Amino acid sequence: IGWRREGIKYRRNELFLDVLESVNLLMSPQGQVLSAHVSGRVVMKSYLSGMPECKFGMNDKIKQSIAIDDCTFHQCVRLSERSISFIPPDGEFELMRYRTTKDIILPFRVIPLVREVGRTKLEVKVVIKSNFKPSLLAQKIEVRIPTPLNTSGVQVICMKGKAKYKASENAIVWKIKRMAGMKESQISAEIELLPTNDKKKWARPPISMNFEVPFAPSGLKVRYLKVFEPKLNYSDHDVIKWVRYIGRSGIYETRC
Amino acid sequence: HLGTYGVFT
Repeated sequence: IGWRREGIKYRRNELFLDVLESVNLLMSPQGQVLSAHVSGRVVMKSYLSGMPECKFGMNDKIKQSIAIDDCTFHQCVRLSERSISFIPPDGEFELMRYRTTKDIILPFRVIPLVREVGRTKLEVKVVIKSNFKPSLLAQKIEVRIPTPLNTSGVQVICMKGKAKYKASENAIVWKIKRMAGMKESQISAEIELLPTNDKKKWARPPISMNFEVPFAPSGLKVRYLKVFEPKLNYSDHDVIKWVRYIGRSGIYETRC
Repeated sequence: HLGTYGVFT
């Protein structure tokens, strides 16, 4: 086996899995999801004794059960429910890579509201809502609200987080360190406008977010990682096993 | 913390 040498021993047989997903979304002003998908990989870190034969199972019949549009594996994987089998390399490696479009969890919903006030002001309210177990925290949230090019200034109020108006980037940026499942937050801004060429209207680009969440928005869950080394005297239960999910936004736009 | 490991199994 050219990916794993032959005499590895560890007193503490222990492995680590990372399910890394990036969630993507294009949503219309009327709440319809125009397009959405998730890309993910599973990375494993293993410090197991021998040349063990592991079995990776997750929620894929296709409660909990998810549908994978496609995916590729690491050579060590023996192709042929029917689950994934391999003798992994030692250390850290990319077990599989996958894609997904159905029954995806959109961790965040964004609700924009905008009010034209004569020719001087825009009034904008934006609400974000977290869609997930309240026991879970999202971290590193940013909402990004574009302003027209004739903005002379911006005032905003927001009871959670901080938001700076950023002229170079032509956007209001709201940042929240942590926020829990099933909650709501909002921001209000008033945008003061220079005069402009009446004729060319403003093309409102989407409001966009960045966030990181501790679960796989594809819904994928790890169920088991069975280890078997037949020559040596450690069994599956001897193995300490950890798993952790890091879901993050890719592109996540909402049109107003 | 996001990025924290959970035991399973």
